[PDB]
Parts: sequence; C-alpha cells; structure tokens
Amino acid sequence: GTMYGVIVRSEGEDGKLFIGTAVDGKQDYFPTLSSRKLPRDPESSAMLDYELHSDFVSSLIKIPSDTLALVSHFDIFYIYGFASGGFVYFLTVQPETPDLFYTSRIVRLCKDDPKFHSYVSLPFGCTRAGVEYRLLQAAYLAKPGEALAQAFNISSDEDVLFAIFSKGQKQYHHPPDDSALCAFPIRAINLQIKERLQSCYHGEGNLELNWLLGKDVQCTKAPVPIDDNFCGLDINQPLGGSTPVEGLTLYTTSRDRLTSV
Amino acid sequence: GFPEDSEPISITKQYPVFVGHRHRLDIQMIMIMNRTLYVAARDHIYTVDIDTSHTEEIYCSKKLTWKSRQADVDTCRMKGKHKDECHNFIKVLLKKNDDTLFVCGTNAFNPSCRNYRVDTLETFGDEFSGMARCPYDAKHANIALFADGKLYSATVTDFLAIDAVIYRSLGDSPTLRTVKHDSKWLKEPYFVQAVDYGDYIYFFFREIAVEYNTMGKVVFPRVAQVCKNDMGGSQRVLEKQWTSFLKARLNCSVPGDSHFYFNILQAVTDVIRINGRDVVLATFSTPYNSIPGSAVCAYDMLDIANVFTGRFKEQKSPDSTWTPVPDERVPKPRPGCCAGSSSLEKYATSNEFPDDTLNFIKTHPLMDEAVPSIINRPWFLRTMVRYRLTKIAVDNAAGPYQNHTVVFLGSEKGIILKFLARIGSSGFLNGSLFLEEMNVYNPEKCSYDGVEDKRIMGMQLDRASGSLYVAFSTCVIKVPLGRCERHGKCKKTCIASRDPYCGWVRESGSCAHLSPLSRLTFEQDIERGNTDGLGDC
Amino acid sequence: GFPEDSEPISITKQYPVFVGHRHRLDIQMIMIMNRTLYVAARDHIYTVDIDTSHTEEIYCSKKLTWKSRQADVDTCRMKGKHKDECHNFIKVLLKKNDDTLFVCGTNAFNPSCRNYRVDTLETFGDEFSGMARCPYDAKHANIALFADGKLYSATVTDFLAIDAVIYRSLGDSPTLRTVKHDSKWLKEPYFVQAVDYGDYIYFFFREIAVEYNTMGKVVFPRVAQVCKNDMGGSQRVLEKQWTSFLKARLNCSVPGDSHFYFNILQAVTDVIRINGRDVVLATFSTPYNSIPGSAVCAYDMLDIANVFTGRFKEQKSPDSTWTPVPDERVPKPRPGCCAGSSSLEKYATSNEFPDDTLNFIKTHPLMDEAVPSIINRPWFLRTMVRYRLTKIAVDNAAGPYQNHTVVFLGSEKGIILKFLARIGSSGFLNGSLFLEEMNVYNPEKCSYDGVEDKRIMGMQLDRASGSLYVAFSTCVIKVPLGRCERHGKCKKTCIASRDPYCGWVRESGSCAHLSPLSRLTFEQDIERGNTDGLGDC
Ligand SMILES: *[C@@H]1O[C@H](CO)[C@@H](O[C@@H]2O[C@H](CO)[C@@H](O[C@@H]3O[C@H](CO[C@H]4O[C@H](CO[C@H]5O[C@H](CO)[C@@H](O)[C@H](O)[C@@H]5O)[C@@H](O)[C@H](O[C@H]5O[C@H](CO)[C@@H](O)[C@H](O)[C@@H]5O)[C@@H]4O)[C@@H](O)[C@H](O[C@H]4O[C@H](CO)[C@@H](O)[C@H](O)[C@@H]4O)[C@@H]3O)[C@H](O)[C@H]2NC(C)=O)[C@H](O)[C@H]1NC(C)=O
Ligand SMILES: *[C@@H]1O[C@H](CO)[C@@H](O[C@@H]2O[C@H](CO)[C@@H](O)[C@H](O)[C@H]2NC(C)=O)[C@H](O)[C@H]1NC(C)=O
Ligand SMILES: *[C@@H]1O[C@H](CO)[C@@H](O[C@@H]2O[C@H](CO)[C@@H](O)[C@H](O)[C@H]2NC(C)=O)[C@H](O)[C@H]1NC(C)=O
Ligand SMILES: *[C@@H]1O[C@H](CO)[C@@H](O)[C@H](O)[C@H]1NC(C)=O
Ligand SMILES: *[C@@H]1O[C@H](CO)[C@@H](O)[C@H](O)[C@H]1NC(C)=O
Ligand SMILES: *[C@@H]1O[C@H](CO)[C@@H](O)[C@H](O)[C@H]1NC(C)=O
Ligand SMILES: *[C@@H]1O[C@H](CO)[C@@H](O)[C@H](O)[C@H]1NC(C)=O
Repeated sequence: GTMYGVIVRSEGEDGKLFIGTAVDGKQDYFPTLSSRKLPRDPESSAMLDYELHSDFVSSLIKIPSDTLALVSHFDIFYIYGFASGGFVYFLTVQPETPDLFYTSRIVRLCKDDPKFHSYVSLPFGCTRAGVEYRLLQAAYLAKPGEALAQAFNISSDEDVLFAIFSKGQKQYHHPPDDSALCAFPIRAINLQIKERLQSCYHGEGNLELNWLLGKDVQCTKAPVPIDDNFCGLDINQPLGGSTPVEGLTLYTTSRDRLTSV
Repeated sequence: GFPEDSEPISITKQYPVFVGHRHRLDIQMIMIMNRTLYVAARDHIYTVDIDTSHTEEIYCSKKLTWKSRQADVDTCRMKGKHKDECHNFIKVLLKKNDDTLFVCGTNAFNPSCRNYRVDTLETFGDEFSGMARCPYDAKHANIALFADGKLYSATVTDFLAIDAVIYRSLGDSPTLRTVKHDSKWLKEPYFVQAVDYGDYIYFFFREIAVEYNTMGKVVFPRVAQVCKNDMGGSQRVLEKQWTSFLKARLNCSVPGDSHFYFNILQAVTDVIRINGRDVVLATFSTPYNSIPGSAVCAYDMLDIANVFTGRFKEQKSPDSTWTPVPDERVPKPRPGCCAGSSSLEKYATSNEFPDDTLNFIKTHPLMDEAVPSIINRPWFLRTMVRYRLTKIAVDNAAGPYQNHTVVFLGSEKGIILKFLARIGSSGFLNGSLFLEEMNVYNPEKCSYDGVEDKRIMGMQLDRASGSLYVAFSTCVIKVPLGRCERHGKCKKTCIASRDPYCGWVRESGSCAHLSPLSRLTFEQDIERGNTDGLGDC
Repeated sequence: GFPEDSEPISITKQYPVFVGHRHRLDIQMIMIMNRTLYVAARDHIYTVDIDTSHTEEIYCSKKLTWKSRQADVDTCRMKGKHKDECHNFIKVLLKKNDDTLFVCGTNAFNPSCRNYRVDTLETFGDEFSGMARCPYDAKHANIALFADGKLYSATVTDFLAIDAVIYRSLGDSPTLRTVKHDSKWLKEPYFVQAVDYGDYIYFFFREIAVEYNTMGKVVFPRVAQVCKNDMGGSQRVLEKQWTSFLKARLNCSVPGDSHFYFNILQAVTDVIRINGRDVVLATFSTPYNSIPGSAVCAYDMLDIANVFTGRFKEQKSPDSTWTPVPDERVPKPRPGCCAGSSSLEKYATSNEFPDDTLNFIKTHPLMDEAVPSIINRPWFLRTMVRYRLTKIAVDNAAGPYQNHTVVFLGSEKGIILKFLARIGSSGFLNGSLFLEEMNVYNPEKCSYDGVEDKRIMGMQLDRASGSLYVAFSTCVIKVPLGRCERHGKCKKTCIASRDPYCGWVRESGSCAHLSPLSRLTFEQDIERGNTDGLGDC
C-alpha cells in the first residue's frame, strides 16, 4: 500500500506505465514517481526505461536530499491512481515540511507529457459535522449516481472518485477509528486545478510545493491561456497549493474504522 | 579606527571609442585572442584588429551575426518575458583551438551552442544544447572554461533558474554535474570565475552560507576544486556526479576584536605571478543592504590548495553547530584527492573509489578552514564611495626592468582605480599604493540610446598595444596604460607619481612613457619616490 | 540601496559657557533637580542656579569638594595606574528625597558612597562601600538608580573589572546580585541606562552575545527586567540572587533580504510619552572595526514587556544552536513573573518559589524574541559621518499646542543634531524629519588645558529655562532650544524651517520664538510646511 500504477496506452503509441512508489530514503536509487515504457513487442529491451531520459529533463520526479534531511523519515506513499480523460491522477499521503503532520494529496499529470511539466498537486479531504478527515486510507474511481450526478452538475458519463479518510492529520502509521467515505467529482478537481493554474499564471501567489522545490518560487505572470486541457510549460512547475480540494461526505462512523472502498 | 579612504597620488576622457559603425550594443563581455579584441554582445560578436592604427573611432574589423529565430522569440515573450530580454545575447565565447571558436548564447531564453570558423566567423556543424553551458537570462553571471578539450561550465539548467549547477560536458569524457537540489553542495550560488591550475579546476562563486545561517541569511564567497581527471562515482554513490567537489569559504576581512568581512565577491582574475607566487586577485563588497564598502583581497594558489588538505566540516545533530572533523573518521583514500596520485595511483579511475570515500564527499563538501588572504587583509579599500568595485585587470611586468606589478580596478560609475602592488623591506608582499583615479566613461559617445549605463562590464589590458580596454554595455574604450605627458614638464611631480609606465628623459626635457627603443636615459624613482630638492612649477 | 544621509532643513557658537570660575574640569555627567543644574566632575560637584539671569559666563552658584585622601592615591598609583586616573571622580549622583543627595565617587580606584545635605552640600553620616555601586575607573559607564528607596546599580565589583554585576542594595531589603562568573547571565556587559516603569526595573546594556558566537565574537544590545519586589531565591537555588532576571536582544536594523543591524548601544532615555505611547529612545552604532554608521531606534515599553511573556531560549547539546522553548517545559509559576500578581499572589515572597521555577530562570535568562522597534526601522540614520551619535535628549511637548515632539542628538565631535518625530496620515508614528544641524563646541572657551575633547558627555534639556545644556569634559554650554532670529525677516523660510519653537508674528515683521504672553498672532506651518507664493530674500 505504498505503490500504485496506471498503464496508459492511448491510441497511436506503444503506451507507458505511470508509477509511483515509496523509496525509503534512497532518493538516489528510485524516483518517487515516474513514467516508464511498456512497449508493444513483448521481447523488446525497452521495458521500464524512462519515457524520457536526458541529463536534466526526464519522465521522473526524485525526492530531493534537502527534504530528506529536513524531515526525518520523509517518504510519499501512493494509495491509488487512475486514468481519466486526458490525465493521470495519483493519490498520495506524506509527512509535511515544517507533532507528526501528514497531508493527503491529488497528483495530476497529462497522459502525453514526458518532461513532467504538467505536474500539479493539491491536498484533498472531506469534513462533516465540524470534524475533519484528511488521512486517505483508500480510493476508487467510478461512475456517478443519478442522485450524485445532479449533485455535482456532471453528466452520468463523467468520473467520480470515492475515497475513505481518517480523523485529522495525526499518526498515519497508528490510525484512530473516526473514518469517512466521500465523493469527489473529477470535474471539480479538474476545475479547482484550472483556477489554481489560472491565478498563478497572472503572477498571483507562489508555487507552494516545498518538498520538491526546497524553497519559495514566485509564480511567473505569463500571457498563456489555460485552455480546458493545458499540459504545462517549463514555467510555473511543478505546481502545488495549500487549499484543500473538499469532497462531499457520504457516510461516517467512529465505532468501526474504514479500510476499503 | 577603520582605515580612512586614501587619496590618489595624481589628480578628462578623449580616448578612442568603439560603437560598432544607431542601436544599443548590449555588450556582454570582452576578450582578446592572438592580436584581436572580441566584443561578445547582443545578436553579434564584433572584432577589432588591435594593431590597425587605433584612430579617432575604433572600427569594426570583422563581424558576426547570430540572431534568434522568430519562433524562439515567440515562446520567450509568451512565457512572460520582456521584448528586449528575448534576444540572442552571447554569454560564452571560448577558443577551442587555432581553428575553432566555441560560442553559446541566450537565444531568447533558449540557450544553444555553436562552433564557428576562427577566420571568417561563419558557422559550421550542428548546434547542440545550451543547457548548463549558457544562461537563459542575459543578466546572470556564468562560468565557461575549456580545459583539456572538455567544457567546464557553471550556470542554471532551467528557465526558472531554480537549479544551478557546475557541469562538465564534451571531450569524449562522461558527463558530470553537482547533485541537484542539494544545498550542502550549492545553495543559490552566483558564479564569478573559474581557472585552470594543476590537477584541478578552481571555481570562485558566492552562496547562501549553511554554516552561519544560524541567524537569518548570510552570503559567503567560496572557492571550490574539481579534479580534471574526475570520472564520476561508482554504481551506489555519485554516478554521473563529481567525486572531487570540495568548497571553502574565502577570508577577505579587516581584522579587529571582531573582524569586518567582505563577502560579496564581484570578480576573480586568472592565475598570475606576483613576487614569485601564483596568485589570484578578488574584489568583494558589503551586502547590498548595508553601508557601502569594497575590498580587494589576493590569494596564493598554494594556500587555496592547503585548505583542501585540512579538516572538513560537519553538523552532528541536524540542529547543532558546525564542528571540524577529527581525522579519525576521514576514510582512506582521501575524499577529494585525485584518482591517480600519491598512494591513490592504486586507483585507475574515480569509479573504483570505495563507498566510504564517496558517501563522505557527497555529505561533506565543505572544508573547515577558510582560505586566508595575502597579508591577511585587503590590499585596497573603498569605504567612502557611492559605487562598488567590480572588474579587475593586472600587469605583472610593468616598468623598465619589469619587476613592478600594477593593478587596475573597474567600478560601476566608470571611475577606474589604479594601484601598485608594494614590495616590503623584507622582500615579502606588503600592502598597495594608490597611484591614480580617472573617469573613463564618455557621455558624448556612450550615452546614445535610452541607455546611460556607466557600469564597466569587461576589462582587457593589452601590453602589446600598450593599452587597457574598458567595456561598458554601450561602447568599448581604449585607455593607454600611462598618459605620462599629463604630468608635464614639471619634473618635481613626474617622479613623484611613481608610475612604472612613466619617467623622465633628459634629451627632451619632459615626462614620457617607456619605448622599445631602450637606448635613451630613462630616470624614474618608484620604490622611494624621491622629491628632494627639485624646481617647482 | 541603503538610504542616503539626508540633509538638514536649515544651515556659529557664541552661547553662554560654564568653566567653573584654570584646571581641567573632567565633567562626568550633568543633571537637573528642581531648578538647579548639577555638574558631577573630578573632586567636585558644581551647581548653577538655572534662573539666575544666564549672563556672559555661567557662574558657579554653590560648590562641593570631595578630594581623595593622600593614602588612597598612593595605593592607586602603586597598583600601576596613572597620575590623573587616581582622583575622586563623581560617577553616582542621585536625589534620595528632598533633604538627601546620594553621591559616590571613584576615589582613586577605591569607590565609596556618602550622603550630602541637599542645601549647603556639606557631608554627613558615615561613608559606606562603593563596591558594585560605583565604578573604579572614571571611564567606565555605570547604572545608578533609586527606586522605592532601594539602590539598583550596575557596574564592576573589583579593581581588575573582571566581575560585572547588576546589584540591589540598601532600603531595609536583603541584598541581590547577578550570578558571579555566569556568562549566560552577563557576558562582559557595558551598562548604558536603567529606568523605573511598572513592577519592574529595565536595564539597557550590551554584551558579548552567546547566541550568535557560533562564529567569532558578536555584540548585542540588551534589555533586562527585574521585579521591584524581588527578595532572592530559596535555600537551594538563587539565595541572595535575582529571581526575576530575564534579558532580551533589542532589534535596531534596516531590513533587507539580509538585514543590517546596529548593535553598539550608546544611550537610552528615560521613559517618555509620544503619541500616547510610553517609549524609550536608543542610539546605536556599528562596531568600532567597521564602516561607521549610527541609528536611533525607539521602543514601546509595552512591546518590551511583551517579549518577556514570550518564549525563552535554550541550548540543548552544549554545541547545538539556540532553539525556542516549547511552553510544555516552562514550569508554573511563570519564571520571572513577579511575586504577587495574577495567580502568583499565592506566593507572598520570592523565597517561596519552587525549585522548578528557580532552577529554570537561573539557566534560561535569555528570551527567544527580540524587542522590535517602533516602525520596525531606525527613526534616524547617519552613515556618511566620521563621528558616532551618542547622547539623546527629548522634548515631548514642543510647539504652541504642545503636540509635536523634538529629539536632540549629541555626537562626538560636538555636532548636535535636531529632528522632529513625524506623525503619519494614519495618526500612527511614522519616521522623522531632519530639522537642523549645529556645532556647539567652543574652541576658544573649552580647549584650555592640554584638553580638546569635543565629545558630548551629558545633555540636559530645560524647557523651563527654554534651553538645552550640553556637557563636554571641559565645559557646559547653554544652547537655546530655538534660535529663531537666525532665519531673519525673510518670511519664506521662517515657515519652511518647520521648527516647533519658531514661527511668524506680524506685529514685528520677523521670525521669533514662543512666549508665555500668548495673546499675539503666532503663524506656523509644521505638518505641511507650506512655502507656496511668498516673497523671497
Ligand atoms: C448546476 O447549474 C445550475 C445552472 O447553472 C445552477 O443553478 C443556478 O445557480 C446560479 C448560481 O447560484 C443561480 O444564479 C443566481 O441567480 C439569482 C437570481 O435567480 C433568479 O432568476 C433566474 C432568472 O430568472 C429569469 O428567467 C426566468 C425563466 O426561468 C423567468 O421566469 C424570470 O422572470 C427571469 O426573467 C431564475 O432562473 C431563478 O429561478 C430558478 O432558481 C431558483 C433557485 O435560485 C428556483 O427556486 C426556481 O424554481 C427557479 O428554477 C431565480 O428566481 C441571482 O440573484 C444571483 O446573483 C447573485 O450572485 C451572483 C454570483 O455570486 C452575482 O453575480 C450577483 O451579482 C448576485 O450577488 C445568482 O446569479 C441561478 O439562478 C441558478 N439557475 C437555475 C436555473 O436554477 C446550480 O447551482 C448548479 N447546481 C449545483 C448543485 O451546484
Ligand atoms: C610595509 O607596509 C607598512 C604599512 O603600509 C609600512 O609601514 C609604514 O612605514 C612608514 C615609514 O616610512 C610610516 O610612515 C607608516 O605610517 C607605516 N605604516 C604603519 C601602518 O605603521 C612599511 O614601511 C612598508 N614597507 C615598505 C618597504 O614600503
Ligand atoms: C509617512 O512616511 C512616509 C515615508 O517617510 C511618507 O511617504 C512619502 O510620501 C511622499 C509624498 O508626499 C513622497 O514624496 C515620499 O517619497 C514618500 N516616501 C517613500 C519612502 O515612498 C508618508 O507621506 C508619511 N506621511 C506623512 C503624513 O508625513
Ligand atoms: C580571517 O583572518 C583573520 C586574520 O588573518 C583571522 O584572525 C580570522 O580568524 C580569520 N577568519 C576565518 C573565518 O578564517
Ligand atoms: C627592479 O630591478 C632593478 C635592478 O635590476 C632595481 O634597480 C629596481 O629597484 C627593482 N625594483 C623592485 C621593485 O624591486
Ligand atoms: C528585526 O526586525 C525585522 C523587521 O521588523 C525582522 O524582519 C527581523 O526578522 C527582526 N530580527 C529579529 C532578530 O528580531
Ligand atoms: C496640534 O493641535 C492643533 C489643534 O489643537 C492642530 O492645529 C495641529 O495641527 C496639531 N499638530 C499635530 C502634529 O497634530
């Protein structure tokens, strides 16, 4: 439960494996998240080579040494990932840069982006009755209810991610019992991102992704339209945010802990 | 109690000037190869044939043109950069051999590198990447050095300029970088200069100091070494990354009960010989937000080497202070000792280094000592000026017998400062001597577009032509080393100027400079500067 | 980028001068009680009756004489001190009540304290010790303060001046010292001033900083509190030693990406009211070995208090950096909270404090925060002067309506600087306004022995007399607050001077100062300083 993968073979190309995993402090040995080649010819030696590998630009993201020093046993656990429309999504739990503060996230990449410039990461969770739940324990993509479709103003085509969460942001390794099922329509994620990108491209705010950037980087104001599916440039990336994507709670309990969905 | 700003011995500008011949030139650097002055600028490289009788205006001998593709400008502008920022500015210009120039440019924030014919300046071959070879921004400072046919470079890899690196590429040798996002290695550095000397290359930069960040952010000047024979680590540690990177703080200060440091390194020279020592000269200054001062400190290349043989630093608890390392825990072979030396000839290539050595030099790039200056203080100070001191040019054989060394200092308001490196009674090196101060900038020839940028950006002394070339972003100026007829027929102060370029010749009865026709009686006092009993003006 | 040294609004000395009436006076400090100016000096205290029509020379009203016994001089000289060092210099002069003056002196490096008659200045009673009440050396700075009939003092206990202390003696209350040879408490301090305000006394000194000694030796300005009701610790901890001593770094800097601090505190005023705030004003300067600058920073007495309610500092491993203290480990009752307050009225005397509290405040005298200045920067800067700024005198009710505040600054070369505390549009405090610069030292009246010591050593403003008294070691000078007839009949710049002491009166047709006969038309613009459309000179 620290690794997840999505195989994306959109038509025309050999297709690829998008994979994220825990790397237990070996920031040199294994990338935290990468896209590998999963080629047609089964015989091929191309198997699990990085989709791109120059000296600098590569289809991989490595946890910097700076962050692994500044936070003790720093890692990123990947719980779920999915193919949706033009994008790949990964759901990640990690300790947080300065008790034990953990933060569940949504990671989004374009299916066709080797430079990994499309990267954008926002925290997610859901809250009901004053209590808040921010420790992702499971997730699962599916079609929306009829009820749920009217709720989110999505078609009965579009995807909804159903997730489970624990109370607060304390001890992921030794979790409590207060757990909560909630639904996130992809359209909401795709739009909450679209507006995050939007503002940041008008000089507004910061990149706000300190585990990978290791410092503060100011959003660059640029005349670039953030069309409905925009796939990053070499500016304003990787993109973060500290403005949770709130999901609609569906059910809670504190007698029993919830594990799967 | 802090030494007063001293006065020049002697007390304007109508020298030759080069303007291209009208647009801005945006000169980025000057250089001299063989007998031609190169002027690397925007969209161009201009040359001047130095020897072609330097006339009223200096005229463009041969030319070069490399503009940015219209496509490349579009993407640039689109990323939210300015109109004048998106051009091809030449930031790298290196002589590979007798036939090849190696030129890179910003190329509107899309750096790329070409090879050019030394003769006609026509391009040839495919263009390769300018990543980590040349800056994206025209304004950033960069290190470009050819040594052993390999390109040692230091700048940024990305448009955003987050990721700074010291990089070695080309020359059939595998490619080496400094560890990415590791501030133990590089923390937001500003690269000033690098030089070739021994089995090592020495980069001079400045960074946010990790030792003294105990309180706020502090900047330190640094000197770092790399082994020319570096081949990268094993398979477990530092593969494709330097195995000989050690850095050390430089010490440029006026000592007191508490010493006042100069940290903002502006310029380092190439290695020079002064008093039978291999030395470099660096200018520094106070942080931008502080009372303005500048110093010039000199460094013996042996002492630089000596610091890398000393003790390393380490930070025990992630919150504890920086303690020296007891030699008991330094492993063998010595971290940062070249592959193939005393005892280390048992190691054929750097790939064979054990895990002990490698995992150590990855974690301890910083040396405990701080390279000390010659005479343990600045050779020159300015504390009561509005400008900082920047560019630095040296003359290690000025005077008839060629045993005096004259140092030229460039500023930001065009003011150019000239001092003589003093020899003590002991014979040892001992302070300096503020000879002359002169303003070189020409408002009527260099303030022509919306531009008046009195900042000196490149200096090149040419003893062969008997001149020093000073480059502003708008123009290049040919200043003669010694304007001796300035002091006049008044013999009293022609001698007192103590200018190694000047003296008295009795056959003419006035003050004039040294000539290759060395048969005539040339009378000068430099070491004593004797005024005693001479007719006044 | 660092704010330029600003110019005074207006552009010498023939004021009244006091010389004693010839020997050196070696004036150590001036003071004003009731309506008489006291001049504490060598072997003497001189007084001047302020109101006795201040004439050509200022004449010695009443006198005092206390020379050192010939025996005491012998031992002094014998310990290897100089002839002029071994005299009785008056360093403490305090008004105990309406009948008693309390005077101590060096007494040739054998300090001792006497009581004197307020009226005739004839001594009475037995002399007691001057140890830790008065300095041995005439040159050292010392804190002497009477509050609640107890003597709060800070100086050195020994001839060698190793052991510095903040001491409370006298007034039927047991005697309290700061822990001897403990640099956590005091590390080589220089005592500048102390003041009475609330349940606390606030000492302003500077010390060798234990936080930032991570590299070399650094000096920090400090403010420290003691509870007026301190009675010393239990039987296990801090018996006969302060139980309310906490200190904190002051913050006087110009902020940048890296901020430039002023650390060398020279003077702090008594508590004053400016814009309905209780404040103190401090002058600072750069370390002796550095480029010379001076600042004036102001401190809200509430913010000072606020810092002592914050978090403490601590050094986990004897080699680790200084981390804040999590409130989890701060014990109750609160360390350095007075005995007899909110929740701490359950403690009758400080002797009852538990071991937890006591053993803590003994180990953690230093607060994490650093008291911030008003407008978080200096109110005044000098960075392009040869002298430092020292003495400081304030006028919190200058002008007709008495809502303007004028600050006088003394230097070291006699130059006296005058600025007005500016009110913003918001109503809040906002910068300053450099009104006038004038040189007060009189070479023809104060350079009379082998002495020309242009250093201002004491300032006393006397609004009642409408004058400011400036004391050099040789003489005291009566400078009038506003010399308004200086600006002349030229109305244009009489208004532009924006001097709250000056204005225009139409009945006379010239520029003159405020008078108690406030019936006449007095026209002044201070807040706007309106020049618009007025006849020139
Ligand atoms: C899924 O999407 C739907 C559709 O986009 C969305 O429903 C809309 O929500 C928006 C935003 O909340 C509503 O916009 C507000 O409208 C306020 C005025 O609304 C009144 O007027 C509407 C127009 O009336 C004209 O047309 C009708 C024809 O139908 C005609 O009879 C009238 O005479 C008139 O000409 C009208 O449709 C509407 O009536 C419907 O909606 C109400 C509920 O509000 C319902 O009870 C009725 O049965 C009827 O179906 C209503 O009477 C307006 O004041 C308000 O403006 C403020 O806020 C905005 C934004 O902050 C500011 O710009 C502005 O300055 C004011 O401060 C606001 O614009 C819109 O009315 C809804 N549309 C409909 C059709 O209901 C859902 O929210 C989405 N669902 C979910 C779950 O998210
Ligand atoms: C070496 O340098 C020092 C300082 O620059 C010189 O010492 C000076 O000597 C002259 C006497 O001729 C004095 O007037 C100066 O005041 C001295 N300086 C100091 C700081 O005390 C020394 O003479 C130099 N030696 C030579 C040969 O130039
Ligand atoms: C409060 O202080 C600031 C700075 O001293 C003042 O801002 C200045 O405003 C004037 C306009 O009248 C400008 O000419 C200055 O250049 C401003 N200073 C800066 C640093 O930008 C402000 O006006 C002050 N308010 C009052 C009432 O005096
Ligand atoms: C720098 O040099 C001076 C004198 O040479 C010395 O006293 C000081 O300690 C040095 N500082 C460092 C950090 O090396
Ligand atoms: C240089 O050499 C000549 C003799 O060869 C001597 O007269 C002169 O003083 C020398 N100058 C210096 C600085 O040593
Ligand atoms: C001093 O004050 C400035 C601005 O008020 C602040 O930025 C800085 O961090 C402060 N430093 C300390 C040590 O309090
Ligand atoms: C002082 O008060 C008077 C009115 O009572 C007003 O005219 C003047 O502007 C005031 N000055 C300041 C600095 O507020």
